[PDB]
Amino acid sequence: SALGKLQDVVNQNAQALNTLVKQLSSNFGAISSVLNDILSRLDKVEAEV
Amino acid sequence: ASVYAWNRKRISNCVADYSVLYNSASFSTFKCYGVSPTKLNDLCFTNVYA
Repeated sequence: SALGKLQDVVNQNAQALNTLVKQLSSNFGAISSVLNDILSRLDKVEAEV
Repeated sequence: ASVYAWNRKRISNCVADYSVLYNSASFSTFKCYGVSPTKLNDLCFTNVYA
């Protein structure tokens, strides 16, 4: 319980990185979260949106 | 069959060449809602039903 500050800072940085790397799984209204899965099924005009 | 008693045929374990089906101009309505008519030949499918 003496090194709580450094561990807290490290945990905050790690959780921020984890959230930033997990936000890639969202769709935001798209049909998939992977750009390769969208470019391999749709055309240029329709996938643009 | 009728529209209220439509028959569904299971299409599985076969090679599907949608390019020949798309090149045929005998079809009057061909609209895809989740895929493209040109990317069908470069994509696999788990289960196809008509």
